[PDB]
This record gives sequence, C-alpha cells and structure tokens, in this order.
Amino acid sequence: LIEEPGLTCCICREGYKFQPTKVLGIYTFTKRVALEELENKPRKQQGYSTVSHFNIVHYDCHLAAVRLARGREEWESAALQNANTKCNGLLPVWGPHVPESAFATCLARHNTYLQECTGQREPTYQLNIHDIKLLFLRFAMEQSFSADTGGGGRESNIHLIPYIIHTVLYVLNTTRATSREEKNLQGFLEQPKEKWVESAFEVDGPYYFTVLALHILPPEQWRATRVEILRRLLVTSQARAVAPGGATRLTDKAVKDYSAYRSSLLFWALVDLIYNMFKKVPTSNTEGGWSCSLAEYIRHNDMPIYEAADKALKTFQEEFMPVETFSEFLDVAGLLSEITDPESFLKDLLNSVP
Amino acid sequence: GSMSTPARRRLMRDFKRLQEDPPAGVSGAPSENNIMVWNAVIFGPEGTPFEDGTFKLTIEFTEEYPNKPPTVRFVSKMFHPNVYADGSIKLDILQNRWSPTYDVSSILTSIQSLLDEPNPNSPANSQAAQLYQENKREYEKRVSAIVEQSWRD
Amino acid sequence: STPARRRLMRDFKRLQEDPPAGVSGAPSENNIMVWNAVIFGPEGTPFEDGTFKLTIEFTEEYPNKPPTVRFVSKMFHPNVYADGSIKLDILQNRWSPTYDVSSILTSIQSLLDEPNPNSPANSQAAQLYQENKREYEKRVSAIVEQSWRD
Ligand SMILES: [Zn+2]
Repeated sequence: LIEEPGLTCCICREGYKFQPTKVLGIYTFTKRVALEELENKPRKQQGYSTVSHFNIVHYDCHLAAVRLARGREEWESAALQNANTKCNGLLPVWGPHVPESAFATCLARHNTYLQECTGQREPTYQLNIHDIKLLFLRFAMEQSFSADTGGGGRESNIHLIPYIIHTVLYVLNTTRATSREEKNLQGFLEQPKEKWVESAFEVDGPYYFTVLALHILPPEQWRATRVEILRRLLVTSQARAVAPGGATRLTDKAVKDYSAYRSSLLFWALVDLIYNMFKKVPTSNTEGGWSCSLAEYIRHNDMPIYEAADKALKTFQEEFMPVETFSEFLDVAGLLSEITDPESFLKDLLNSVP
Repeated sequence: GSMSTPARRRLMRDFKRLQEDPPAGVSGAPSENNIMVWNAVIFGPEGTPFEDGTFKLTIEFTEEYPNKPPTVRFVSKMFHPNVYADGSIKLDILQNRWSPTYDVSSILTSIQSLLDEPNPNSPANSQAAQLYQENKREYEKRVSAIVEQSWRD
Repeated sequence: STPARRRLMRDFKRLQEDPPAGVSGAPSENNIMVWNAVIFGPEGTPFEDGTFKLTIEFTEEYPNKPPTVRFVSKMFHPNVYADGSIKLDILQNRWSPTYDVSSILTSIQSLLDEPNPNSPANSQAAQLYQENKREYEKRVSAIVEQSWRD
C-alpha cells in the first residue's frame, strides 16, 4: 500500500514499515589488501578493504533471487540487482524491531562471504576497524571506489560508514571487548614522542587507533583528544614523507609542502565530521558507555544518519578538499579556538619529536 | 485474492505504482480475477512510424516473481526487428539481463522505448531488421499497416 | 482472511483444546499476527517457579517461514540473546511448516532444561552452565524472581 520511508529492499520495495523483522543488507565488495603499506616487513600483514554502491536488499530477497536463478554464480546473479556493479558480500544492518537471532545469523553469513573473497578465516573486529581505516584513506587520498566494482564513489561509500561501523560496535558490545581496547587505545595516546616515528610505519599505527577512538570515545572525549591525535597524524605524514621506507627518529624535521600532510588532515576531518553526525547521541548512563550508546543510535536512526552523512560529505567535498594551507585547515576544522598559534603549532611539533 | 504470497504482494505494489503514476503512452492492469495475468496497451510514440497505434500486449507472471521475468507477448500484430513472429520480444531486460528490481512500469517503458529506437543488430524478425537499415520507406510503410491493424481488435 | 491467518486460527485451537503443561499463549485482541505466551519454568530445573512471558510475531509467509519468538521477561540462558530472541534450530535453520505455536513453546521449555552451549548466544551463560553449575543456577534464580514484576 503505502511507501516505506527508511531503507527499502529494491527487490520487494518493502522496508521496516511492512516487514519490521526482516533483515536488510547492503551489497558490498571486499578484496584482500595489505593493512599497512608502509610496514617495513617484506610480506605485508594482510587484511581486507571493502566498498559499496549502497544498494539495499532483504537477506531473504537476495537468497530467493539467486536460488531461483540457477546456472550463474550467486554474486554474478546479485550484480543485476546491484546496478550492474559487481559485489561479493551483503553487510547486514540491525533494525530496531529485528531480532538479534536474525542479525547474528546474517552477520555470520556476511563473515563467510568475507572468508571467501579475502581468504581471511575468522574476520575479527580489529580487521574490520582496519577496513574502516582503509575506507577512510580512500576518501582522504582521493582513491577510486569504482575501480573494482564499476560504479559508486564518495556518495555511495559515505552511507556505508555507519553500518560498517555498526559491525565493529556489535562485536565490541557482545564480546565485552570495549575495556580492553579502551586501555589499549590509552596506551597509544600515552606513547612518548620517541615511539611516534616508529608507529608511523606499524600496522596498528595512528590511523588505526583514530578509527578505534571513533568507536569507544564520546564526542566530548574526542574534542579533548582532537589536537593530540592531530599531532600524531601530522608526525605520521612527515615520517612517511621524509623516509618512505622506515624510520625510528625524525631526521628531516622541517615543514614540508601541504601535499605531504593533506592525506592525514582529510582523514582527521572525515573522522571529526562523523562525530558531528553523531553529536545528538546520548553520552552515557544508558546501560553502556559510548560503543553502546552509539550502536543504539545507529540502530534506530537510519534516516537521520543518511541526511547527516550527505551533510558530512558535502562539508568534506566542498570545504575540506580544496584546502591548500595548514592555516586554512584549522580554519575549516575550527581548531583556532584552542590552537591560537597555527604557524608555530606545526614547526614546534616537528621539533618536539626526535 | 488474499495476496499473501511474496509475489502478488509485489504485483499489488506494481499495480499501485502503474495506477497512481503511469508512464505516458502505456497503461496496464491485472485481470479482474487472476492477478498473475495483466493486460497493457502501448501507444506508438510520436516521431516514429508506430504513432497513432493502440498496441495491446499481455503479461504473465509466476509465483517466482520478481526473481524470474514475466512472459510478455504482443496481442496486436507487430512488425519490429526485436519482436518475434508470435509476439515474443527479443529484449535482454526481459530475458537474461532481468533484474528483480524491475517492475511492470519499468517493463512497459523498456518496450515503449524499444519501438522508437529498435536494436537491429540483434534481430528477431529478419524481414524487419533488413528494412530498418536499407529501405526506410518500406519499413515505415509496413509499420503503418499494423498501426491500422492495431485498430482492428 | 489470508492463508497465514487461517492457519493461525488452527494454532489457536490446538493451543486451547490441547494446551501442553507449563505453557499458555493467545493472540492479541486486535492483531492476529502478534501472540503473547507464558512459559512456566519446568519443575526440577533452575528455572522453577518462573513466569516468563514471550511474544510471537508472525508474517503472511507463515507457516512457510518461522515467526519471531522473543522473550519479554529478562532471561539468563545460553541460547537466549539479550533482546529476548532465541537461537534455536527449529526457529531458524531447521524450521518445518509442520510445527505450530505448541510445538515451539514445548521446544522452548525443553531448551531451558537442556541448553545447547555448543552454539551459544549468551557466552557468559553458556560458560557458567558447563564450568560453574552453582553460579549458573544462582543467576537463573535471579531471573526467576525478576520475572515476577512488570
Ligand atoms: Zn526484500
């Protein structure tokens, strides 16, 4: 009868308003890549990086279409309902009135899909955090999203973020692994400045722990850690620039061109804009910390998040990408209220690290 | 008719979509009793020799809908390079390239636009494919014969 | 009337004419697709003296697809998630259209007596059921008492 406001399966045209217990899924495409390219090891540590055109299907409607279509591959079959852009996974989303028994069954099905195309048996949430990290880096480094699929760019993958984040929040909440990563994250922040050069070439470097902080730190805790993380991201850029292979101490501590810091600054901006999308999330005191409060917000607000994602992409695409100087970055990021000396803040930071 | 199955529930959705926002030139509806059989008319678009034609066709669904495409055939007499001799339509969207996201409205527009710009390199009617590229006068003359024949029903 | 609703009427009959001991369910006064059932804790088990109330959500795909069986009273059980949903083979993978509301409610109270920690849903509960039986029945008793409020 009526149309469905929120997410709608493109096969049956129905969503939660008529099937509030049917799991919705996002067609994704994941491939086996290296976690960190600057890892000084010969054989890079392996993970996976995923992209999406953000096409929605019920998990039953996907199986019904590929089962009745015998003679062709399951994922060659799903490409027709995925705007002819090839795919190999179906990321499940957990609706408000969807039973946890149904979502956990679909997440295991998606994990098996990841085991096949990426070869990574047992896809942990740590590997999934790196998957968000690599997806963030595709935004910040202006990399291609349609290179392996055939369609979809920043517009498509900016809406994949909250649900790719959700699977990390779900594993962090059921397995009670929040406090372990909380103490593990605080160890990264408390790293002395001698380790900063060495961490810019490690797998679980400053990029990974930034994505992790997004999952376990409230917005108030982020604003306090914004500058400290910004320092570690800036030193990461200089380390990877003056010594693209490996380094333990900063030799060339002189400020370089803005093109050397642009990747880390857009990475920082993309994370901050996502925190702005979730500025309305209840802080705590609700049967869980941040990873619980955020997971329930993502669960119940599919449409508020969609508009916030397009609003965040608009700010990233129109205001952050055209930035040419580090002083202009602090203007757009809004850090001038707490970083009063932009010229000295950089050169002092590169001098503060051995 | 209950409309309990997945199909029918979708066919009702395709009905309300084709009813409250029908494309220009086409109009369809299910049978009064069996929803698995639809009747649709496709008017010949202007700028083409099919203009002023009331071409009728029937669509037959199964309970596999929308996973499997429906069998569409022209009831009115048709002379087109991409239409077989029994009303069957040699179109990829209706056969191998069928997407479960396509509805009845998207099927009628694909057939409507197929009359305007045929696909002669992949022919279903050998006689109409050769006339569309060689003698444009005889092609638009034979099509005008089925335009008058579309009035005979 | 649809095939799923007429089948749901038959489920109500066999649950009112031959109601198995320890359970009692009925549809809502307005919606036939939403049922509410009570499962009294089996005697001789840690769930004794418990009045656990459930909800059963059906769709027009019934009885070909299993319903959404969910607990409302809080439950500390290895095969029961935090939101009330149950990890049970007959409710997910091994579902058969020959089952009904009674066969489900009976298979649920049987699971309270015989859990399946091999494929668990509450890891903290499945760990206590096999390692520390004394503590497992200590938290289950707290869930029994908790099922008495509203
Ligand atoms: Zn669907």
